[PDB]
Amino acid sequence: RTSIEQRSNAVSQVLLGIFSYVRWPKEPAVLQLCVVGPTEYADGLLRGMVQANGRRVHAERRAVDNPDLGTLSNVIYLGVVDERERQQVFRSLAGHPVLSISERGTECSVGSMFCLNVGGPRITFEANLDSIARSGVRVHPSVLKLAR
Amino acid sequence: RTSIEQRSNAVSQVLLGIFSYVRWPKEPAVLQLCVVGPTEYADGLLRGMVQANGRRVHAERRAVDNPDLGTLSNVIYLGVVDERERQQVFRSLAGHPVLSISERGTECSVGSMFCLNVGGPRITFEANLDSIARSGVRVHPSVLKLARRQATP
Repeated sequence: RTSIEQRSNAVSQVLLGIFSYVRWPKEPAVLQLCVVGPTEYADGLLRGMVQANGRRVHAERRAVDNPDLGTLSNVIYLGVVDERERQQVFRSLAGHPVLSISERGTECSVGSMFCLNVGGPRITFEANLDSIARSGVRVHPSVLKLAR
Repeated sequence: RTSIEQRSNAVSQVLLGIFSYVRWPKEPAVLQLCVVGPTEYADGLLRGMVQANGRRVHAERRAVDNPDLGTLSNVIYLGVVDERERQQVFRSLAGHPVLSISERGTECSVGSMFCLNVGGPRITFEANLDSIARSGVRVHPSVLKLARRQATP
C-alpha cells in the first residue's frame, strides 16, 4: 500500500495518541469527529477509530460553512481552508468544547490547537498553547512532550 | 444546500459520465484512477467504481510529487495544489494518455482537462481544449452535453 495510505494510517495513530491526553467536560459515549475541508490524510480517520478505553470514534465529513460545526463535533480535523473559511469555522467552534487539529500547519499560531506536519520520515505536530487554553477541553500537559 | 456525502456521490456519477466520452489508445482491463492532493469530494471515487460496460475503476490516493503519476494512472482527480505542485503533476503527465479532472474550477487554466464546480444545486464542469488536445486520449465533444444539462435548472 502506498505512502499516502501509510501516512494516513500513522495520522490515525497519532490522533488517537493526542486524544488520550484530552478530556471533555461531559464525556460522550461516542466521540464525534468531523473532517472539514480538503484533506490528503483523513481516509483512515473516516473508516472509524476506537480508543484504548473502548470508546468508538465516529468520523464524517462536514462542510466548511456548516453553522453547527461546534455542536456537531467533539473533534474537528481541519483541512485546507482560506482565511475567511478558517475564521468562519472557528466562530462556529467558539464556546464549545472542541479539540481542533489541522492537517497542515507551518505557523500553528492561529486556529487549531494542534497542527500536524505529516511530511518527512515521521509525523510531527506543533501545539498552540493559546488555542489550547480557549478551547473548552482539558489538555493534559504531558502531550506537549509529544510535540515537536 | 447540498451535503458533502450528497456532493461526493454525485461527483462519482459525473465522473462516470465524463469517462464515457473518453477513449484510451490502449484500453486497460481496469481503469486506474489516482487521487492527488487534498480533496473534499473524492470519498465516493475511492470506494472504486464500475463503468456501464462493467470495466472496474480502481481508485487510490498518491503523493503530489510522485514522478510516475503519468504511468501509474489512466485518470487523475486533482485536488488542492500550489503553483509548484501543480507544475510537478502536469509535467509527470506529459506524453502519457491521461484524463485529468480537478475538484475545483480554477485549474482549467493550468493543465487540467476538466474542472468541477461542486457548489450550487448541481455539479457542473468546464473544460480546456489545449489540455485535451495534448492529453493523448480521445475526448468526444458530446461530453459538453453533460456539462450544459448539469448547468441547467
